[PDB]
Amino acid sequence: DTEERLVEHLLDPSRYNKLIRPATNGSELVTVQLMVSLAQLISVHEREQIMTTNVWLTQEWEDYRLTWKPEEFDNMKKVRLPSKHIWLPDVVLYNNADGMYEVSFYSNAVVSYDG
Amino acid sequence: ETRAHAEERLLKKLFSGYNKWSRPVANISDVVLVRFGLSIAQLID
Repeated sequence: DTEERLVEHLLDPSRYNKLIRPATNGSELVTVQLMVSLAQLISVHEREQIMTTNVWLTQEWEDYRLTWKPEEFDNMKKVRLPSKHIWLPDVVLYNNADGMYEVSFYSNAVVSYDG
Repeated sequence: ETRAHAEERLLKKLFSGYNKWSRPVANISDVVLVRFGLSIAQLID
């Protein structure tokens, strides 16, 4: 129950926006920590100079307008959210062929009370 | 009094205050159970 009210409080289109990125104190840079994880190199079509890999890329960033008082909401720590609604710093290959650029799944994201 | 009319009223009342991403569970400590199965239609290649 309280999870639904939490989501409706955070995902308010009138209160929260998606197209603008967070920043405070005179447009401070938002650090985005990303690291890659190789699942399995599935093929190397050496004739076409194409390498096909399965990748898990993890991304961390601080965001302030998403915080909430954890005490009021039954002392919840982390909440799952969809990716299509909360802002996200785009990170994509450049030397990618095939036209495909973005990720495939658009997973849910974990959000703590700190932000 | 038609069946489809009552079914439409059900569908109207059911989606009144329902959210999608909210994981539907009574208490936070409680869990869900997902019964899971496969069926092989055809082995392509």
